[PDB]
Amino acid sequence: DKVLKIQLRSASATVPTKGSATAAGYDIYASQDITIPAMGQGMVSTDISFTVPVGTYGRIAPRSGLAVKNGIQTGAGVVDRDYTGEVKVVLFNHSQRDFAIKKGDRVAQLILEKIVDDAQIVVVDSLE
Amino acid sequence: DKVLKIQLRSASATVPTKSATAAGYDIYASQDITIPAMGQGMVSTDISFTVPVGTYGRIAPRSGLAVKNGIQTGAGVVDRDYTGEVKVVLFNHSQRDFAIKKGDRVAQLILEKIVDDAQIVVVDSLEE
Amino acid sequence: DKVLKIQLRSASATVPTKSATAAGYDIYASQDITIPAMGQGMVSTDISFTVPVGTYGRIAPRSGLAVKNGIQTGAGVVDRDYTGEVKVVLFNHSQRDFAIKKGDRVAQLILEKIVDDAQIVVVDSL
Ligand SMILES: [Cl-]
Ligand SMILES: [Cl-]
Ligand code: NA
Ligand code: NA
Repeated sequence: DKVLKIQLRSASATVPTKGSATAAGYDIYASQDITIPAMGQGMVSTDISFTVPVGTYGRIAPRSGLAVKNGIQTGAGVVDRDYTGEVKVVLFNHSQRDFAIKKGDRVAQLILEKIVDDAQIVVVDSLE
Repeated sequence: DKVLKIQLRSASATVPTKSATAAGYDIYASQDITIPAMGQGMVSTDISFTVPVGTYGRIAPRSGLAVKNGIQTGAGVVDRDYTGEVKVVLFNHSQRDFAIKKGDRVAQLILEKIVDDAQIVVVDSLEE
Repeated sequence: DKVLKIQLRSASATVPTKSATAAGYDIYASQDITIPAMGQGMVSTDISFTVPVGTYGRIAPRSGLAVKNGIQTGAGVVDRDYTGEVKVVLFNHSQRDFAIKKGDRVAQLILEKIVDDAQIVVVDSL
């Protein structure tokens, strides 16, 4: 009903952690150093895979401090429950300053967003 | 009641499609458009829809376009009572204009579960 | 009955507003601020809130501002346990500075349902 499975794909990967007991997400960590160019984008390696619980998808959502201080926003971010490859992190840098990331830094958070994933499509002439 | 209602405004629209376990339904451009490099545009879809009770319709980014073309969705909160055309706002963070053709996939629709009837109460102290 | 508890930290603050089938609650600036072209800024709201059990508060964009001002919301993950002032991170992707006056609607709060009590298992194979 709600188990979060992690595959650690190299020794460089870190298991996602909660920052508080009641935090929405799990911190996601870089497994390789990378720079996110100013007004640019990059893709951060994590060397992890996961299966989110039934009735969810995994949202790769931004860390607030990196937003406020470094101009960091996450891109992409919809991890399907069926998805089984390495979860990498798209970052946009909306600042004037390159953003240096080291192996071991928290770069994003994972939120298990509850969804309706079994809707019946009904095509209709008009809406209410 | 977990029915997604779809209204097609043109033979140029495509009914959204979903993998039974994917989080999202594909959203297709109904008309050509280029998103300028370091800029934005609004993609026509010629569809309207009503999401299931208990959700809203989140217009979320396609992962491929994020990585390949620096494309992020903007706006993207579709209320359950919205009956107009769902137009897709796209930011292009890359250095290349992103050319979109009719029938191209440009976003995905996630039926996000929400609390949409919380009572708003004003209190002295959250801490209490 | 589920409850969103709001604290008005000053007389400049506005209780958020929500139609019954709308997804979000409007969030208002409590102070003037300009968001620079191709830049970002932090909007003061002078409110704090506690979202219902099973949710976090997502600070999400207004659609009309996205379209006409290039405004995207940044950060926006407000944990249920957060009791500080909720400031709104705005990215301006347009070539015009965006002017915000106290009392302007700048964002929306959605009470996103989530699994906040999942247990991590580690596997060789997904
Ligand atoms: Cl800067
Ligand atoms: Cl580029
Ligand atoms: Na579901
Ligand atoms: Na906004």
